[PDB]
Amino acid sequence: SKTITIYLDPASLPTLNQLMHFTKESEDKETARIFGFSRLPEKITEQYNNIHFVEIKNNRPTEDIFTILDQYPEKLELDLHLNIAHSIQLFHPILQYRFKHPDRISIKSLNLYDDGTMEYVDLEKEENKDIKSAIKKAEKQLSDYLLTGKINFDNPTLARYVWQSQYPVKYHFLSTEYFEKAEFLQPLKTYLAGKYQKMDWSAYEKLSPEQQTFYLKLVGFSDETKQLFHTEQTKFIFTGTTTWEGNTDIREYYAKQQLNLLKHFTHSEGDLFIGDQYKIYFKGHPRGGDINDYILKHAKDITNIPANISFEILMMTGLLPDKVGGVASSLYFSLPKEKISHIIFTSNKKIKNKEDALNDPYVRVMLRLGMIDKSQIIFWDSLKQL
Repeated sequence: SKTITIYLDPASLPTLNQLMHFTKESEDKETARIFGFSRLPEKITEQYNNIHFVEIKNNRPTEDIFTILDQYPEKLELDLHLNIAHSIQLFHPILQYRFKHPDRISIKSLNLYDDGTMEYVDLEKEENKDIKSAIKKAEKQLSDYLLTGKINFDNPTLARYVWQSQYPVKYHFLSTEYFEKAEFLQPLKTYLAGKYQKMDWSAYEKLSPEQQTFYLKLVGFSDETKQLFHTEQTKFIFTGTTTWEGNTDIREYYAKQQLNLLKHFTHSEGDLFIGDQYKIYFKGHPRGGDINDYILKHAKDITNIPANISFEILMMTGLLPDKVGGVASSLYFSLPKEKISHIIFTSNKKIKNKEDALNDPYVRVMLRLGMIDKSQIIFWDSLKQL
């Protein structure tokens, strides 16, 4: 028996958690790892004698994974690490490989991690259905999947949660409170009991100094960059965006409005003044380009955070700021209640006003769980020019 640790994610949040798990396990240079990510440092990988990379394509590992495993001719135990929402597809080629060598390969255990809000939005869609029987149904259908390869599930979204019926499993959730307080999911909470933890932004503080550097290197968090967060000053971060349906294609208009929005937080005459307590940071959109240049250019005593550092990374390094606010985005679902200030919704095809904003799926759930109240949702129109 050789154990093979296999990490798979097409998004980014699983990937960060799986990398943390690698970091925890990093003393171990011998065990074999397969990294299937959509988004790793040579000074690190060269330390490991059995390390492989595989492309992800249509939320699965490509058949290259067969070639990689083909290299290990012993009996194998596979430790899998999966994106929860895409778990069934990510699992499939592994299952396909097991069928090819049924005596020699087994699945030792799963770790499953939230893509993001997607899971919650998807579960929110099942509020009317009978959860208790759908779980018994998925269990059956899942057993058929592991025997046959056939993917037929009456409730695909619930199917993602019944893996304990087949394997030792460990879930990592963005919001445990959702399962705990959503009434319709009673039978599921109970069924999952004991097998799930909240995504820890506390694991990075638990690491040794040597492992902390190791993790920072892994995720691309430069030392220079880390510096900007080295100050006992409390910190507020403004969440940028690109454009929206503001009645023009001129990118500098959008930039000028976000500069206006930002001032509503930073300037004392603004409606959302946060106070002189906080050091100001800008976390513009990755796709932002000249919008971001334009805002960085015109805003004063503001520290920029680059595209490579995302909110996810900040949280995994225990570097959440004391407040967050600005343009609305699904990242707000991840923030603790007490870190949120005010959220601004720009007009797009779904959302033309505040009533629509309060109807967005991830928003309903945050309101229902008291992560925010309605005073904190603001429609971009209501704010005046300064």
